[PDB]
Amino acid sequence: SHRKFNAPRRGSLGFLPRGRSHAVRGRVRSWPKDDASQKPHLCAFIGYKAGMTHVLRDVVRPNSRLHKKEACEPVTILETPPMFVVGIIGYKPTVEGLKPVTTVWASYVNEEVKRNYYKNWYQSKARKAFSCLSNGKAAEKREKQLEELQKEATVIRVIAHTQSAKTTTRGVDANEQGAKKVLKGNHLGQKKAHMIEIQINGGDVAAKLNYAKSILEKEIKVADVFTEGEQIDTIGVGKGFGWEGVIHRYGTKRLQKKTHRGRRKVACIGPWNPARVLWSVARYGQRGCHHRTEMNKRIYRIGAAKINEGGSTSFDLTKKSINPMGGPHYGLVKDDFLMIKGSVVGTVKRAITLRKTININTRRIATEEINLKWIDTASKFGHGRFQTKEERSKFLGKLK
Amino acid sequence: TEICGFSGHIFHAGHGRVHIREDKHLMAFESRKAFRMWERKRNPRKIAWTEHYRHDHKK
Amino acid sequence: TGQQGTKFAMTAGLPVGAVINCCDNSGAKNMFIISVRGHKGRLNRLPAASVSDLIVVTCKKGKPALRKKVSMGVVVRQRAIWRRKDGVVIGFQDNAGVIINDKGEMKGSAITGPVAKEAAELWPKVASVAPAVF
RNA sequence: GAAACUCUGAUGGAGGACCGUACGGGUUAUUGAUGUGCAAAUCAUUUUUCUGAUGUAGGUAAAGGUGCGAAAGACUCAUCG
RNA sequence: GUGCCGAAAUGUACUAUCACUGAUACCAUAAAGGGAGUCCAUGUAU
RNA sequence: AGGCAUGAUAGUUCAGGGAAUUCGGCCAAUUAGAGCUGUAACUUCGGGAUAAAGCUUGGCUCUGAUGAAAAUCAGAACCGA
RNA sequence: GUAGCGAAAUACCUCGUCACUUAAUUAGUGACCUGCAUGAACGGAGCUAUGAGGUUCUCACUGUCCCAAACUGUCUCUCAG
RNA sequence: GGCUUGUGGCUGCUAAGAGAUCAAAUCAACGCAGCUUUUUGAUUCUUCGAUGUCGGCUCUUCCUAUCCUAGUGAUGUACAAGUUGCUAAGGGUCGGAUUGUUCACCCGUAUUAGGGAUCGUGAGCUGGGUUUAGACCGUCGUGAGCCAGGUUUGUUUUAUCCUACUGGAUAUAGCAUCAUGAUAGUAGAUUGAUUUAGUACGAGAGGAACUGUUGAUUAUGGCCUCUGGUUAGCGAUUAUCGGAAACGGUAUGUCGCGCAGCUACGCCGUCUGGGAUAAUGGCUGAAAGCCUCUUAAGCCAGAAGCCCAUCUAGAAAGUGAUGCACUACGAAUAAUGGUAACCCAAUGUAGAAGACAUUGUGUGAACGAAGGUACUGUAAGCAGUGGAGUGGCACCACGACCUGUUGAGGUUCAGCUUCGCUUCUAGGUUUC
Repeated sequence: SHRKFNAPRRGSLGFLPRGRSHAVRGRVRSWPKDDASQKPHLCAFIGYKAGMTHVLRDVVRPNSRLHKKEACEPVTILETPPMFVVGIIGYKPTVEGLKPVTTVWASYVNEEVKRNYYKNWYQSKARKAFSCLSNGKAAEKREKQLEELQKEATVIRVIAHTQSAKTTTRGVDANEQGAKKVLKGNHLGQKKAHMIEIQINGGDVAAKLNYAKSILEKEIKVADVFTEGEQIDTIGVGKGFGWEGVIHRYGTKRLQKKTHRGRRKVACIGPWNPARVLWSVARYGQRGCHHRTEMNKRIYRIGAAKINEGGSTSFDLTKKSINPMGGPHYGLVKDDFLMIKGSVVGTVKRAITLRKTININTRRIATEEINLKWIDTASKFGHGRFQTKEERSKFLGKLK
Repeated sequence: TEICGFSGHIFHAGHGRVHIREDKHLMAFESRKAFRMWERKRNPRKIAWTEHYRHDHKK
Repeated sequence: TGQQGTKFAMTAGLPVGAVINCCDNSGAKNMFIISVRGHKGRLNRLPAASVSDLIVVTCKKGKPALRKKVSMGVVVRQRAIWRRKDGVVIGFQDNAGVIINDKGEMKGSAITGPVAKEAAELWPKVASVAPAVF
């Protein structure tokens, strides 16, 4: 043909434009269609990406070559602290789209939520936001608005934010009433909370306003949203790399070595007519920091965090904590966690929003037996010889 | 767990590498550091950091 | 034809015109590999054998009876490292293969040196005569 | 060794011999850099020659349908059928 | 030339047309050859 | 004075394969000094020839030979990545 | 048109015909000769030595390539002039 | 390039027969009618104060006259492999040997089509060919010279301008968070083995299929746990210089190993159902008292194609929720001041500049400590019935190196983790 040879297209056309996303967390596009009936049951939940190990699973697949054999599998580990419900929204259906019918708020609001409505907290003397404390306006107002949500709004979503949690300053010894208290940050830094909104897929609408009002001003944990064996979609922003050449960005073949003005380029931008560069053509620009979803990530185990028996499995009868000895770029993980199979989008420290998958697998890998023999807790700097500190003294008890 | 050929340390599953020798030796290794010092026909009795050193060197 | 099974996607070490040793006593000192059997087209990509790949070869150095002919090999040891799903990473000291007929019966009597696991696990006749499997 | 002479080792230092230096003489390749040059012919790495038919300085001879040319229509003050 | 863009009757009277189709000289292309699609129709027999 | 992504240019290094790249091994890589072996077809008998192909080379403590000579050559221990 | 040479740095037809070379050769080498248009100081046949000369293959070695990647020096980026 | 289509390519109409018998399963003469601009002609309209001329390399998009994949009908269709018609351009269409080649021709593989975009693509490359000046051969010419006859050596310039495209910012009708989602793009596609099965079918030879399971190739998005590549952190070492050693310089030093970071040769995801259609197959049923998928009304089944679902961007679609701040039925139409932001100061979750993100009295930064963690591989100095030996006094000199102190010493966030009041934290301008 005219091309002179046939070879697939370089790079996907559906993930344009390849530019930066300014979202700090995974913005959810579309929630699963409500089954209707059943129970409302929350869907999405935020977890921070803590790090990564591998695990030695023992496999049970009938009619395959790995029947009753061991299989090493990489595992990301998202830390998930239990997050706090605050608000509640309706959404009326209209000809234009879904449009909102007012948010109700809780009785008080924690000052982690007040951070969101300032860029300069440290300057602010008044710090007056959410002054819904006045008794006459707030109490009367909610029962008016909660009536309007029964009338109009079909879809109902629950506003909720991450617990930054509280502490005592420096050398004051903690657990004492005279001491002034203050917000501890995350493993990142931040005290300002990640507010989301979470669709409740429970039938009747009216039924939802029992559940979403029962859940209001109470912390949610992970164990009553997801369950072990669930396929989960991980939504987040990927890993920023700045500007990039045409060769590395789109994965093209670089030119001959003999080229004047260098070879790290696509040679023909285009033909004479049309007299114009096309959108389709590969080109120099941003790489990474792209918002992405990824489908069908299994969760192997769910955590809790003095016994510290979470790291260890049924076998061995030795208790090992999940954090690898020495902790890189993160923190210990003294919270609920999720051993997700394989990769998850974004760097360490990033807020990933999890989500239940939109439609169901029929693949047998989806409904497999999980059974972990044994997990790595060696250090990542760089080659790790000892799984635990306990091993150390026994292996080399006398030092200096 | 596998004990190494060179060095004589323990290491756990999903680490290191194996070089199957001629005359059918299955020799596991700790790292590239241990593999590379084996590849140049060096003794573990002379190299200090190893564990097979420290048996015959009396500690 | 005499595979009974399939591969598990190893690292491929042996692109076209990789001359390798022959384990068998048939009389092939070397085997200049031409193409891998069961390989699809792609622009500028050299087709590359790993272990347990039915390959097309010429014996270059050997007996005058065998050489200057096209024949079916099979790869046994790879030298380049690859990851088993178990987690272990394995390579050999040398590249080596053996010649087979169109039926999938082994032409030579017995193997010199070791063989890989998935070569034996796939091909039965190479497993049926080998000094050690790894 | 009958002889005519011819075997081994040293001595010797011949050759338009060979390898190889330079602020020497040339200018092969990268068809590299530069090509709004440092430069109206350069730079880097590589390459050729290096006691000779060698290089080079000053003085001196040959002048335009002429000069000179180990000859390319080469050169004759960035100018040459 | 007269639905609107666009000034001027989607004029009055009378016949055809269903097709991812047709639509104003020079002019911006289409033929030989087919069709119980529909309307109009020539000669005979029952 | 401050940054360090991309790209140009000059450089080290790259698993497995080893010219499949390309008009073309262009480029770069390998080889290399010295001592002791050992050197083919062909030849105008002068060459080829550093043909090719092997080995050894450090440090330290000594011993011996040749000179006038404070130098240079040969040999042996012991030492470690 | 003698001797040599002969699809040649000359052979259009032509990717001539038959071997060797390769897994595969319009290339390379050796034969045959209906030499479009070979040929003897218009010099013919020859290649020991020499060649920054032209061309084919084998061994060694390699980012030329499968298939790219990382790091380093000076610029490209920002500011003052 | 345009017009034209002889020539080249592609397709109709007709049948005179091939095809055992039988024109129309499949070929198709003698004729006749068209289409095409992917061949080459013909012409001289444009360009001679110059549109850089062949092929290859690299990347994009488009056409269908479909080879494969999706779905269907015919048959000289038993099976399988075939021949052939229709709808379909979403995806796929290749590694090499010689040749400058386009083309051709062989070896090999996952079965295997052809084209366009100034014969796409030279301020993107290459310069092998073609086409200068040097030179050789052969025929021709008295000669200078000639030759789609052959051979060899022969300079490939400029973007900093305007658009186009790629990413990133800034002005407006407050400040901030959380949302809606018009519109634009869209992604998965192929295939082996196994089960059904040596079964249906067939005299035998042979030899299927829907569905399920399980791998792979290729493309795509993401990741660094392992593995491999790279690496001024440690150690070793050549020549020389600092009186020796120590610890260093220089040769942008050489070798060995090497966290972090990036990266692939590594690792994970690619699920999944609608709606209306194209071909085509059906139902009921007239026209045509029979019969017909509609060539009529009505109804059903129906493609990898189109539109949705999913995923990427997104209110100059100048929008919205929440916080603070200043005048009337309906249906048919063969009917009823003071806030706030930004500067500034760090940090990194990120970066060319802008921006984005987080904090700014708090372990935030700087330092320090960890039987926290790494990398290197046993510091110096001292001691030794250690040590091939040589030299001297009546056991001391010089001695690569080895044993002990010593898994020591050095380095360890700069983009690593834990906790510690040791030390330090200030100002400036607009906005409604």
